Amino acid sequence: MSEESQAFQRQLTALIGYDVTDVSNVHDDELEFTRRGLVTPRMAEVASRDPKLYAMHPWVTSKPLPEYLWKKIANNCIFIVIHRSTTSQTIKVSPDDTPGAILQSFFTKMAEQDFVLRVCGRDEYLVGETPIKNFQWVRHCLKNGEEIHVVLDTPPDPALDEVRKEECDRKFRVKIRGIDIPVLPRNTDLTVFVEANIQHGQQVLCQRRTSPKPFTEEVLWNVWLEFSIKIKDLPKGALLNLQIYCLLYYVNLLLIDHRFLLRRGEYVLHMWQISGFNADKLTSATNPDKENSMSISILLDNHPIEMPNQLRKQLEAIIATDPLNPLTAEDKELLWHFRYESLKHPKAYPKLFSSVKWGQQEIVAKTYQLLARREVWDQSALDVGLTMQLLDCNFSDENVRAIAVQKLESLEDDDVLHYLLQLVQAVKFEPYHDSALARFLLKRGLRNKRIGHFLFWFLRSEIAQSRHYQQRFAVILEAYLRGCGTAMLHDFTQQVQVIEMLQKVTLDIKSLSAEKYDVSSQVISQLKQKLENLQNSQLPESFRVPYDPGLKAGALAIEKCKVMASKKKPLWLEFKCADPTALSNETIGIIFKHGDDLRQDMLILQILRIMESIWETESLDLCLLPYGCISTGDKIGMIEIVKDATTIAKIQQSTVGNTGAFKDEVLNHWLKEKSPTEEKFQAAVERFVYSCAGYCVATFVLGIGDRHNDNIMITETGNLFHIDFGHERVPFVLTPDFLFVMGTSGKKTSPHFQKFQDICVKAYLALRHHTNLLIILFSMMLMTGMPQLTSKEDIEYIRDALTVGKNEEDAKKYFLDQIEVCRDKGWTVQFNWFLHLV
Ligand SMILES: CC(=O)Nc1ccc2c(c1)OCCc1cc(C(=O)N(C)c3ccccc3Cl)sc1-2
Repeated sequence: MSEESQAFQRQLTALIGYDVTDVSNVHDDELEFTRRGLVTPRMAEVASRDPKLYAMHPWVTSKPLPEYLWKKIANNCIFIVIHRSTTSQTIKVSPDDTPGAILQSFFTKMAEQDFVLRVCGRDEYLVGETPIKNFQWVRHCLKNGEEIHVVLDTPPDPALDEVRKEECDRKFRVKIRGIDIPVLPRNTDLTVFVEANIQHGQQVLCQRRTSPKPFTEEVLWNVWLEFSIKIKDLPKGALLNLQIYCLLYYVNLLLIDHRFLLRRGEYVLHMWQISGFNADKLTSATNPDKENSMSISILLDNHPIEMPNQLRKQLEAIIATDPLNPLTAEDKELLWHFRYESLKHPKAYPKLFSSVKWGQQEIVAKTYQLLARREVWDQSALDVGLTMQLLDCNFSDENVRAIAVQKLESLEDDDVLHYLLQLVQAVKFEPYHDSALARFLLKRGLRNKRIGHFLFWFLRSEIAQSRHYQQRFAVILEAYLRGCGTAMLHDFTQQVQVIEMLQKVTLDIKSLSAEKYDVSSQVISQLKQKLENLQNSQLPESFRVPYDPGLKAGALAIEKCKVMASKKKPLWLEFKCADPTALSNETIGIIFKHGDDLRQDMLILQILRIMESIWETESLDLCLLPYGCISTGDKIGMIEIVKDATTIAKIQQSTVGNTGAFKDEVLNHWLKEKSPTEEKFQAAVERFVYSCAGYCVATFVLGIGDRHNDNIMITETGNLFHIDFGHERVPFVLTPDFLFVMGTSGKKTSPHFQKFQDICVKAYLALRHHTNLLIILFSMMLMTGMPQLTSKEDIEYIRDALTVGKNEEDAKKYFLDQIEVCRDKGWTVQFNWFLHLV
């Protein structure tokens, strides 16, 4: 192994944020085994991909152009403006024309083909045999009444993507020797015992406890715990979960390893402490802090492997229930007995597999037999909600999860991007490091630069702040980095250097000030100085914007930089675009913040993006504005600065605003004053109506509707939008001023208001057609992103919000009433936010 390669592993370690060659925290070889196992999948995808399309990563879709976008094209023509150094002729185009085709209606239309079309000021290319209406940039330009500006240039050299070459029927039992913790001191000396559970898909097959003993820094039971389950009956993927009750600490050990061998021998496991139901409780990793943590020693000495009319009605009823409906023992017995009928309803699959007795070898075998004749499933139309249901904490069986991944195989790149964060979060529910899901993400990321970019940041986000999963995600990220190509690698290196520098600055400045005071010139002077120093050497000529990889940021515009006045003291940075072909002088705004887990915001924003695509599948545009947000490290990251935007509170505050008085007409005035004409003003009011509806609906369903005015913004162009998603009542925010813009006051009516209620209802029922998708996303969001959330009651909110079980009439009713409540409450809740502080 050349000294060069060691230097390389060193480089990867600095991009990843973890050393995957570190063996300090392992009790076996699963991780190393996996690093090797992933070599094959990587090399296969790298060698399979087309160098040209890979270099230009065109962003395309197979979905049809929505109705609301055809409206802007009634002439069946689209104008593309090509530029190549001075003047620029604007080619008339047909929504069906191909990039190579408009190149024909050009050269000859003018009068050597080794050239390509690139969006101006972006690393974005319109290539491949795809209709121009199928390009995301084209649809983005239409939805925004913007012109499509392109530049003629030379295709990127695929050479630049070169990848470096690589080179017994007995019952199961376990002995609990004892537990050891360096220092126990809490308050009153209590007693302690160990609870050992055998689980599979978060289902306890068998449970045993030790006798209670006095809780001292070392407790020695030396006791055998014999379980009712036979060794032969242990399903692969089953965990021996060990817990300390006083619940203080937990830890897990996979009973059967990555080689199909029964675990055996002595183990001293460092446990995780509960912070006084969630994915962290399922980890096979042990606490990396060996110095201050509880440990438990154990010994293992135990290689393997026609329906009557009315009953059919019961079965179908069971199948129609929602993902969260509990399955009764009767239900499970039915689903199982009628196994073969059940297998004819893809939607029954999750309910059916939750009906399997996983602690019985014979039954599991019958199950694989069931999966053998999978014809109905394989030919079923892809249902993302259904596929995700089989990837959650409820299924630990490799094969069951594999058919889910099989269905994902059929997703187009545009959809993978929509679900990526949730798939990645779903890797936490995998019992082994090497899994079909992990390999699928690897594969899709290496196949496409955009998915790879995001995959990188999403993995890095978790590696930096999750002790429970950093090891696994690190192995996966490394596998990806070893295949993305030198170009991407150089880019990631730049992005990481930049954010690392800015992290230093952010922290230092937060120190030079109190917690809550204000922002003085001492602190601002210090900022501009520190930045001035970086601009010289430290901060690279350019770098890709992490939440918008097609955008290249150049030098900082130091005169415009500053520290924002908020509890936390985040930086307000602005950069020049490093692309001369850019169509404007507008800088690139980025907010840098330390002290908050931006992962929750990423999660919400991403679900918001999903809600948009769902509404798109229905021909609806609610004008949401899910700005870029990326967790880059522990409690720190970057956020996109939406241009020409203010807080609804700030609009209020600039006018008197003593103690938080509130006037209904302020908003309308602000909008009228920022509009150059009445035309632009009407457009602003309309957009406000649409965006208000979208955020009201989205926010009610996700159960985040009750927000303070300071957490909601609006663009000068009328787009309302929510922010700061980090962790008496009202369902959402629709205050009298919003109402005022709608032409109503004092519980009255109006054309825009009526239009609003219509949009809300259309939006709401449009989501109910996706009820399962939303429910499964909501619960995965809770399990992998929040603290220890009740696997029932917290999650049940969404079932109620989507009013599952009701017909259309009762739903509309429920929401309209919801709209009335905000009205009756007026300014009440908003007003309350100020007093709680006094
Ligand atoms: C002129 C103008 O005020 N521009 C401006 C200010 C703030 C934002 C913005 C534009 O757009 C990007 C969307 C956004 C999201 C934010 C957020 O999540 N949090 C949590 C937050 C809240 C307050 C302060 C800082 C932050 Cl990061 S802040 C913010």
